[PDB]
Amino acid sequence: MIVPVRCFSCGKVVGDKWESYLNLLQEDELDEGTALSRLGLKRYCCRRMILTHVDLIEKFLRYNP
Amino acid sequence: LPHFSKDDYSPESKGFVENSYLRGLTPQEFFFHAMGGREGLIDTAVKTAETGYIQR
Amino acid sequence: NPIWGIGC
Amino acid sequence: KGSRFISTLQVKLYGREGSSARTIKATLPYIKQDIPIVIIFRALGIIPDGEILEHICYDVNDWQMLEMLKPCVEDGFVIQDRETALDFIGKEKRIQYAKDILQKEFLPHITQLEGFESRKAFFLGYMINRLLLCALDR
Amino acid sequence: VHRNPARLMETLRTLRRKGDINPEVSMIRDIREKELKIFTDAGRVYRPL
Amino acid sequence: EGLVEYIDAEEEESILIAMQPEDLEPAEADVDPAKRIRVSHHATTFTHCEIHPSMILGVAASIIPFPDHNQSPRNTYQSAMGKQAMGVFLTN
Amino acid sequence: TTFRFCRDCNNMLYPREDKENNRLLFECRTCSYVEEAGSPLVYRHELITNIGETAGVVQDIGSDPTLPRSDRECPKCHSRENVFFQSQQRRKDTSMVLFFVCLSCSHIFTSDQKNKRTQ
Amino acid sequence: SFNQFVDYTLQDIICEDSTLIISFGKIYVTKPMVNESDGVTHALYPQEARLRNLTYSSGLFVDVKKKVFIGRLPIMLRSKNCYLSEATESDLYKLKECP
Amino acid sequence: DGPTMREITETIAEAKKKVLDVTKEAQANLLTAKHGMTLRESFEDNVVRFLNEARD
Amino acid sequence: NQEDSMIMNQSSIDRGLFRSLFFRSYMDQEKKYGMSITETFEKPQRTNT
Amino acid sequence: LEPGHAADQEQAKLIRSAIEHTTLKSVTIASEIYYDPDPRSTVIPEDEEIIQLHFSLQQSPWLLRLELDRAAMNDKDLTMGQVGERIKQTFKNDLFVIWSE
DNA sequence: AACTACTTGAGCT
RNA sequence: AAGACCAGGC
DNA sequence: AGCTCAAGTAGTTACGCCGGTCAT
Ligand SMILES: [Mg+2]
Ligand SMILES: [Zn+2]
Ligand SMILES: [Zn+2]
Ligand SMILES: [Zn+2]
Repeated sequence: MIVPVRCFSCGKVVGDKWESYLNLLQEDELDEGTALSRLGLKRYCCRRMILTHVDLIEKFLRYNP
Repeated sequence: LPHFSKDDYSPESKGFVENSYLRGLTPQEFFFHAMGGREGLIDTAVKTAETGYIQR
Repeated sequence: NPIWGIGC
Repeated sequence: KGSRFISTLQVKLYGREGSSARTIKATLPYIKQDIPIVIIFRALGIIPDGEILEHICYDVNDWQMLEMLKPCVEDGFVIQDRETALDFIGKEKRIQYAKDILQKEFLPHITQLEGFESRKAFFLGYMINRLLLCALDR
Repeated sequence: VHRNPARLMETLRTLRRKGDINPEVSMIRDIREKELKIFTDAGRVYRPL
Repeated sequence: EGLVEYIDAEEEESILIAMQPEDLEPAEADVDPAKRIRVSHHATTFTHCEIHPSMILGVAASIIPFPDHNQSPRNTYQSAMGKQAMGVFLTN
Repeated sequence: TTFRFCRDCNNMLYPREDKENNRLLFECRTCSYVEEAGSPLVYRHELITNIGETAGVVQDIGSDPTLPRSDRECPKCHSRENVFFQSQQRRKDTSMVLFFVCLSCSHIFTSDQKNKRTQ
Repeated sequence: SFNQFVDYTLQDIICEDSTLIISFGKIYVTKPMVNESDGVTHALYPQEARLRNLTYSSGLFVDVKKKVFIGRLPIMLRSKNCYLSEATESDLYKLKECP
Repeated sequence: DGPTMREITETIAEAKKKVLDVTKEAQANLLTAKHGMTLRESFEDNVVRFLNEARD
Repeated sequence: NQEDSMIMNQSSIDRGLFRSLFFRSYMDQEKKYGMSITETFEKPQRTNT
Repeated sequence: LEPGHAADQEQAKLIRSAIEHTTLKSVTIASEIYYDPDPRSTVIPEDEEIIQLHFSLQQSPWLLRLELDRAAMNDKDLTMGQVGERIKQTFKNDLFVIWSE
């Protein structure tokens, strides 16, 4: 259901960081926690933001018209 | 429970939860505990309106 | 009570 | 599988844990009153005593149970054969109906065929047994 | 009835495990009473072990 | 292959089920002061083992974290409120 | 008690008195058969049972996995594989002594220590 | 438990105290259909009956003795006569039916 | 406390044996019936009063 | 946050926390009679009734 | 209790057993009905003595024996003398009864 | 589901 | 528009 | 023919306040 712009908790932007993350996984083969850390996601408030998103939009997109 | 030897009159069989919530119930303990609470919930869902009659 | 003891 | 009747069998046991008349009677489908087990047996195909106790009890050395049965035997001592057996269940007109309620109503599972009278008898025996197995705290 | 059952038992049980008497059927031996329970019935809740 | 069996409630009566597959088995020739105190497996009569105890739960509790740490009557409540939270019931 | 039936028409046996000779008879009320008394005992009630504690113990009672294991040693074969339980007499007032069966005999030794039994 | 009614059961039921002083034989259980006046018989699907408030049921035929139509049976989604039973991931997304 | 969680464990172990003990002493008929109670009932009456005081 | 009432951080409620869509579907038909008398779906006004 | 006797332990019991309804049924381990036609000796061993020792300081040949419980006679507390005494006066002159000590 | 009311039934002189 | 049934709330 | 005593059988009434779906 798409990525959440800015973290609820503190406010820091986080829209862009989606693809960066979902990428540092598939290829650079780095575990969750670490990916985030380099993506610049420090305190858990924003951390949980990314590490918990379940991108439904993908499946929704699989529908026709 | 079927996980027990017949005629076991001990406490670990008759429902004595030796554990603390901080530690956590074992299946057996966890179950009995449920059967116990289940009785509780029961009357809180029975004495609720029969009490109201007696009141009325 | 129920989930603590008999008497309780 | 087939129609599916909802009629139950009652194998009672009169006489509370005291009174002298501790008899055993059972209820059949469509029969107004109740019948004392002995007759149900002779009416089935077992006419002599001890051949009746044959089915109920499986251990000649269990006098207690057997004792219990005694008073019962006396109940039916008045009907001595398959003729009368199927009768007392209320002539010629009544006797015929007696059969019916045994081949299509009595413990109808097992089968409602015909030549299996024997089988149902061992059940009603396994039943009268189960009754006592308890009334004797076992 | 049946004479020595100990085997009648551990044969049916070997029959189910190969799968020649539906894994859904129930077979209970109550030695403590001398009886053999057979259940095909529809509506018996069961779990796996 | 006879590695697992379907035990109805009746047949259950005449079997002996072992909880944890591991522990309730190997011999004995100390322990952690944290985990819950576990009794034993003083028996070798076992006929079956439990796929997993956390399987005695149904859909509801299955989503409850550490249901083995709350007052049972509470778990029973969450067991109901779940059927009343928000989310996605299908994608279509 | 262990009462009797009768040859001829296999039935129940009712007792009658040998007036003139003073002794007990048993009979039948379907035919005529008549036999003397087997024992002077006729009827018993028994209010404090004790028969049925040994409840059917087929040798296979060592194959019922749901039963406990004690490592004692029978009063005869001196083994160490016994199974047990409590009376099967479902009486809220019964007692709790253990009856043991041995995988090496089929004896019936107790744990009691105020009485003694062989049944 | 559903398949057990269709597959087997359903048969034993039609074949018992049938024959009339005219008997019955095997019975046919087709897949979803929609018999509407102003159209033939449209092979129906879940997600539609849903929107149009219809009935996801199919036909019943019986080889009657002296082939014959007798009622519309409401099928069980995700069962066997329900087309869903086969379609895969991608297959479904097209029927608009959530996988 | 680190040691208190221990001091308790063994207040259940010992309490467990003060049960195993009166169970041995019952599975021997080595106890008399407190007037008005069944030999069995009187067995419980103690097990209960044992676990309760333990737990307490 | 007393007596089971909780305090929720408005700020993040704005950043969309716990927001949810709500749908609804009112539905209707055009009833008829074997006796050709049908209903209508229009934008009615005045007209004698 | 009555005014006086208050912390009288044994006084408590002394009233208990004067109130708590006790019936023959609660002290009888078993009852049998033997055939003994000779009113001057038994067909039973463990009874012999009990006859001879009961003829110093008409009937039916049909017998009825009762085997009371020992531990049960200490609980509700009872006496053969009493027990029977009661029995006897219950039926009276149309039932001769005897008992051991 | 449990009771309590009301009237009826069968045993008994 | 009135009713019935299921569901759910403290 | 008539009367007390026990049992059966009949019948009744029960619960605080607050959306969906179906059909006469
Ligand atoms: Mg509230
Ligand atoms: Zn943040
Ligand atoms: Zn004869
Ligand atoms: Zn031995």
